[PDB]
Amino acid sequence: SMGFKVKLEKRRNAINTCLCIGLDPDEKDIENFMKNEKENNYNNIKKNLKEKYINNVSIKKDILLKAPDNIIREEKSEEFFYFFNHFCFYIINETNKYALTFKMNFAFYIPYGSVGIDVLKNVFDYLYELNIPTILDMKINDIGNTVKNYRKFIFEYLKSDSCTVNIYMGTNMLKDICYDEEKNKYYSAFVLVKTTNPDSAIFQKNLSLDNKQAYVIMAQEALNMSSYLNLEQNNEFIGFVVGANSYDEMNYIRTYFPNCYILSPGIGAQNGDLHKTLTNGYHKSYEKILINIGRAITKNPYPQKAAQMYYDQINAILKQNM
Amino acid sequence: GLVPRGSMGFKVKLEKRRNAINTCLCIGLDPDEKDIENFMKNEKENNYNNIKKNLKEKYINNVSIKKDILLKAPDNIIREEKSEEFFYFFNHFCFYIINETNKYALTFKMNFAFYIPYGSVGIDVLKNVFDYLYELNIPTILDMKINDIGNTVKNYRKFIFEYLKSDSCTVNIYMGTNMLKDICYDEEKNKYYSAFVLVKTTNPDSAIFQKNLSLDNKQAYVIMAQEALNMSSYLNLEQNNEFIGFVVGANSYDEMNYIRTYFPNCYILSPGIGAQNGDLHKTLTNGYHKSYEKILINIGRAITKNPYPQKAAQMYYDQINAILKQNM
Ligand SMILES: Nc1cc(=O)[nH]c(=O)n1[C@@H]1O[C@H](COP(=O)(O)O)[C@@H](O)[C@H]1O
Ligand SMILES: Nc1cc(=O)[nH]c(=O)n1[C@@H]1O[C@H](COP(=O)(O)O)[C@@H](O)[C@H]1O
Repeated sequence: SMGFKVKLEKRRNAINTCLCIGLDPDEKDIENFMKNEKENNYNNIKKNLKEKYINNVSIKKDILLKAPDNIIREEKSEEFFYFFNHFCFYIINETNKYALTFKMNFAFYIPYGSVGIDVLKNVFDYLYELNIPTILDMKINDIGNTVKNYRKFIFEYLKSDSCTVNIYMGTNMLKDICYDEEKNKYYSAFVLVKTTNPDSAIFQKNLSLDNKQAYVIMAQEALNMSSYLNLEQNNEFIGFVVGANSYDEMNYIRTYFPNCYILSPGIGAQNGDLHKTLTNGYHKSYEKILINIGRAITKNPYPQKAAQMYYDQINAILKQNM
Repeated sequence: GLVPRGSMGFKVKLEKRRNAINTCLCIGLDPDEKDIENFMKNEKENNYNNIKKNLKEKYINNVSIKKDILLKAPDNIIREEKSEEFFYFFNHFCFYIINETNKYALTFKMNFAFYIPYGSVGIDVLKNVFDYLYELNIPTILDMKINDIGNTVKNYRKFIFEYLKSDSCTVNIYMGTNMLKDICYDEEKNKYYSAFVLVKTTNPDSAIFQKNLSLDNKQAYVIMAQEALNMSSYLNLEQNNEFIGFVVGANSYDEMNYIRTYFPNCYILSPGIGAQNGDLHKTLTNGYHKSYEKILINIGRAITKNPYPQKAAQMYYDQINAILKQNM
């Protein structure tokens, strides 16, 4: 067990990027994949079937290994499962060489009931086999007794490396998310600090304590809690979600918490500025500034090339900042 | 003037149930791994008397997922459906609690966290639990404290309100109030839904942001409550028989009083009685409304971890009702 701090550093050394690929497939993405595959003689599924680690996923592997034409006539109930899982495998196979991390937003995997949670588990199994660091974006929050269920789901069942957390209820929830006292285990989390929605100022900026805006108070309390838990000693961390349209806050956070880990969504579909974001959030250890791109890759019909462009542009910008 | 189950807004469903059973008890259904294991053990030791009682209830035939398994004889499951054993006993535990306690419940609140830690299997259970409650016509809340950007949260709306057919859910609006437009309203179908936003919570350090943060001498919890109601008005929820309400912990007596004083007709959901030792008399006094569906008192573990959940629920029902009577 490396610990997520170490997993990130080592993969950064191998692939020299901070691109975080977001995998948030929606119903139209899955439908479109099925339709295109049905028309292009299942070219991408056939490619997926040749990859080594498809043989290691834990749920309904023998369904996933069946030929598509046979799924449709013999395992029709499993059609949606099969195409949803294969869409995810396809995106991962096409793009993983460019990704420091993958982030999966739980919301996209739940709305069909159990079936998408089987897909989600298989996606985490597949990434684990590929040794790619993972983030589950679920924005979890509850009282201690309740949130230990999320710890189990995220860190034991999915074996995620990290997750996102909303600490507005308080910053003691992290004791039951990032630490398992009975097992002496430690896990990493990114807490929400400044988000990308257009009205994010209403609580994050307009509330304050002793003339520091709420987002700074929350960031500091999160770090206070990380220190309490001794995460960084155990190769784990609490970091910050700072939107990639929030340049002032990104600048402020990187200046006043010089060595914090930042996860930054909002470039591509939400129109954030890549150059400004990466420059204001820059750190020499650039795994500390994860640039998440979801729909601009997954809704691109040429996702390998989409991911490659972001990888190449991030690397150009990192070079300028170095 | 009569309408079938499912064909009225939550506001009206709550009022109608409150006039039927005359309480504000909300029963929390948060089964943990120990609960499921202990139910399985006890049923195995007693020839499955509670499971056999669940199996005679009419509406068990109306749930969506794996009925072929749920309706099997329990010894059949153990000896020839080994891989379905956990699903079966988990689902039957939930059915058992609902069967034993529903006559006392104004609502049931299911916390999503308890249904996810085993992967997909608990989501099948959760879907059957919501289908069963829908058939019984008992008001539901999915406690999930959802929050995300608009495009992402529509997925939670679909899960909660289409897939589970929940009446309501809990929401954390720290990201912003805009997300309520994509939770409490579906612009494609023109459907409206109800939610309780987090206002003041029961965790011991809840003051760290909810009270410490402020805008011009109003504390965060007050500003969040007001913005949630501003959004409810904008969306016209109450005109469509839905609402945005507030989660205010049972142990937060001063904040409960403030909220009921400054928002006299708001809907409050109050967890923290029983396992978390909140003061029921103070909570109900401070949150009282003559339409007491506007002050839901959630009790989970103190009922579901009792070996006699029907009697534990009756006792809380009677205790609540005695306090309500003092207030009336
Ligand atoms: N967690 C987030 C906090 C945030 O402020 N903005 C945001 O978009 N997210 C999530 O990041 C991803 C943005 O993806 P995309 O806009 O690149 O598709 C989605 O999973 C969002 O729900
Ligand atoms: N949503 C909540 C907000 C809160 O402040 N406290 C709280 O306990 N809850 C939930 O209510 C229930 C409390 O149940 P119990 O303490 O009665 O078992 C659990 O589902 C908690 O996660």
